[PDB]
Amino acid sequence: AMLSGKARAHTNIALIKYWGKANEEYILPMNSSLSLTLDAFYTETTVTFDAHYSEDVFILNGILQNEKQTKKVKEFLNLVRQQADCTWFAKVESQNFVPTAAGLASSASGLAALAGACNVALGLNLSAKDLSRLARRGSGSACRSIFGGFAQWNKGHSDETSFAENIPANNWENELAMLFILINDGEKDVSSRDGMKRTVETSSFYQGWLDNVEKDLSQVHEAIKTKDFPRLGEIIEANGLRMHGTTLGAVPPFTYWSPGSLQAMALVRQARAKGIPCYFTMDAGPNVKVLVEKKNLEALKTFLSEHFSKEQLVPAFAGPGIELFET
Amino acid sequence: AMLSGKARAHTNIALIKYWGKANEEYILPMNSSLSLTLDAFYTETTVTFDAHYSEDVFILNGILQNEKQTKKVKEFLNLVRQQADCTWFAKVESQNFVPTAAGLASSASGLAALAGACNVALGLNLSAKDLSRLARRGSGSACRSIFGGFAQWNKGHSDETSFAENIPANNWENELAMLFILINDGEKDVSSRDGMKRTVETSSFYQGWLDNVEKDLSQVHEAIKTKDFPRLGEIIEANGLRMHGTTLGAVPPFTYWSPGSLQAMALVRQARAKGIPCYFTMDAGPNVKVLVEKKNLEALKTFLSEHFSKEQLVPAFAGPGIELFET
Ligand SMILES: Nc1ncnc2c1ncn2[C@@H]1O[C@H](COP(=O)(O)OP(=O)(O)O)[C@@H](O)[C@H]1O
Ligand SMILES: Nc1ncnc2c1ncn2[C@@H]1O[C@H](COP(=O)(O)OP(=O)(O)O)[C@@H](O)[C@H]1O
Ligand SMILES: C[C@@](O)(CCOP(=O)(O)OP(=O)(O)O)CC(=O)O
Ligand SMILES: C[C@@](O)(CCOP(=O)(O)OP(=O)(O)O)CC(=O)O
Ligand SMILES: [Co+2]
Ligand SMILES: [Co+2]
Ligand SMILES: [Co+2]
Ligand SMILES: [Co+2]
Repeated sequence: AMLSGKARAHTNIALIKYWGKANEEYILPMNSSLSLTLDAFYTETTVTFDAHYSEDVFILNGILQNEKQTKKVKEFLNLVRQQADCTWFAKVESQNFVPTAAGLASSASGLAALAGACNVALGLNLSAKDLSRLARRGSGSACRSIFGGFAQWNKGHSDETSFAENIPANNWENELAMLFILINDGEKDVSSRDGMKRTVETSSFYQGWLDNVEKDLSQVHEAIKTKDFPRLGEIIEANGLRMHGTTLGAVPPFTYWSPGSLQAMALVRQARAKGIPCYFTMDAGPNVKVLVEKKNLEALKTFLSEHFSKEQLVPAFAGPGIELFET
Repeated sequence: AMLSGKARAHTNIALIKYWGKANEEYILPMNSSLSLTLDAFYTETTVTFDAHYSEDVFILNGILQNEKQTKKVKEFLNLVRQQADCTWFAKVESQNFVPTAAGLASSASGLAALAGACNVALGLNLSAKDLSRLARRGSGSACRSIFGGFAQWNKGHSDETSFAENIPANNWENELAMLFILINDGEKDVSSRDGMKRTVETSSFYQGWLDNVEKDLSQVHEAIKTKDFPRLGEIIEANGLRMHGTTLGAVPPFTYWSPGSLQAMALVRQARAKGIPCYFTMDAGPNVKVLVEKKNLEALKTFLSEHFSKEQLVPAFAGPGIELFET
């Protein structure tokens, strides 16, 4: 009386940010978002549901996770057990090939992989669309890691209509790269979930964010259709700066940036000034991601090595959607 | 046929920020502001109007200023010459005891001192209120350096009704201190005037700024009446963060912060956590000012010496209003 399943999902980095939930229970977002799934960082997860288990168990990077660290996995397991009428405790064994809780989207790859493993184990036979909807319930960004390359999370207006899909770009995504500047791989002070809730509920800047996101998304789409790299980069750099601006208007205000974040951002502007087209974005933490055409990646890593070590510059290319495995 | 005059004015640091002009020609602000005039940084300026001069001359720190560097002094001289019907060129000799164009309010002390020197030389016999109105025409923050201690610039609605005045605080200002952390005394990339104009005209966050400034000012006034230091510090720290947030929503966005700015801000929060009540604010540049009660100033300088040198921690106390000199 045992059901098991496995999946691999890659991280994604948001080009147009998701920031703030319209519905906290179902993770319905205030705005639509768009990301690039990457090849460098991924999560591998197996789940086992077994009548003989006596409690839910979460093992991450070979390390048993404590009650606080398991609360959310347990929330996702409860949700999927209701969606199957399954009453069995589960064992979740996951390995993050990506720093955890550091602004490098380990919740995207991690909850996507768990959703996929659960889909397999409980024989749910979900379409990609419906697997995206389930992953959304664990972490918003995870619903986009179901797909490769460019993916859009349509905010919709209900559990049924909020989900992601691939954005065809006539192969453009394979002509691009993202260079991670690792300022700090440690666990961050304010979680993505808590930070965006504080922003929604208290930031005087949040309406400004909302009033600009759809225009940014439209221009990202026009840029894709024309493979206009400077236009893409200007939109996404400003979109990320606008998102981080919102936390300075929260009550109390806060920032995800660290000193090295600003150093890296300024350096990206120097690189542009000195003839390397590239644009930075930051998800919810201190690390800096630099969008750059593949042909300029080595140029950029060398430029940036003047201030960061080899261990701090990690390149990445477009990556695949989720991979399921019956075991 | 020569008229001469001299004045000394001290810098001020805004606790509630002025950010954005409702009228660029007359420097009427979008919101009222409140500052503390300080004893550590000041400007000394002499002006001479003489029928024999052949052009306006501006000498700053013993160095002749070029055309670009004199444009604004020339605008202030033209304005004051119209207000006297004087047709004579002038020589302005000024010494800044304060880094220039670095976010340490050298335009406040400098244009205040020039306004005072011109008042003297042309025998204008201005009330403090009217001298504040004239200094306002050279630099907004300068209209507050006419007064000592706490001073408020009332935005008014016309050249006649926009001016500053002292805020009585039952001696509280003499129980306080401000510690400057000098991250970079160099000349800053974006001027205060250009930065705030870009913000007014393009920032999606500017309305949020406007919608909160009057509430901040009110609470600063209640805190003064009760000498409530924690309440003052929380208001002013959030007000400064909100002001800097507005530039991340500008088009294109920008920041005045440098890496050391964030380091210093984080350290101030550590100091609070470890039992030293103190609060940071930043005017338009990378340097960080820390409001602190006098009794905790040495504690704080020692705490901060773990990461900054002696040359980077400059203390300051409340300072006087403008001093005029007939020569
Ligand atoms: N492999 C995983 N399986 C389950 N939950 C995970 C996994 N990796 C990360 N998480 C969850 O994601 C949280 C981090 O979420 P978030 O604050 O969005 O950070 P990040 O920047 O890593 O995406 C972790 O503390 C944990 O709750
Ligand atoms: N002593 C002075 N006399 C005249 N103008 C001055 C003086 N000191 C500074 N200024 C003017 O102020 C400008 C800096 O203004 P601002 O951008 O507000 O910088 P700050 O942070 O120093 O106040 C200088 O470039 C110059 O135009
Ligand atoms: C700024 C972002 O990186 C925030 C991602 O937040 P999460 O997707 O981690 O949050 P939850 O829905 O609470 O799990 C932008 C993005 O990934 O779209
Ligand atoms: C953020 C501030 O430091 C900006 C001061 O700007 P200025 O008074 O230098 O600007 P102008 O009116 O253009 O001369 C806040 C303040 O001093 O009130
Ligand atoms: Co996340
Ligand atoms: Co993200
Ligand atoms: Co100034
Ligand atoms: Co100022």
